[PDB]
Amino acid sequence: RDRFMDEFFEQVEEIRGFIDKIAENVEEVKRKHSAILASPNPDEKTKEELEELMSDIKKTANKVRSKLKSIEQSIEQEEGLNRSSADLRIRKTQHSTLSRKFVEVMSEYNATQSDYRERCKGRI
Repeated sequence: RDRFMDEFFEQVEEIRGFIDKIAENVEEVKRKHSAILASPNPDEKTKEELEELMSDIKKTANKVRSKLKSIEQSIEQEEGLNRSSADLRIRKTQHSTLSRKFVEVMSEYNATQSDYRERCKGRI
């Protein structure tokens, strides 16, 4: 039927949710960074929580990267047919859109980490 595509859109919403979870973790990382920097004697528990957040981000990102690569490989396999279709184009659009959102969140995270490392170094 249209099982392949209806299942594809469900996979799109899954990836979107993951990207949104990364975004949410990135904001919490920013909060922990501030708390650690504003504290006269930082709490080890807080540092541990920051570590788990970073770990969670890295893990969810690999899931996103992996699912997006899979979608792209599928698109290219289809293109090896030297032919196009409405579904192929729909999939190509969702892949570039999800990719854009993913790149934006990871870029924000990398900038947040670089900034924190700079402040920790410039410190004590």
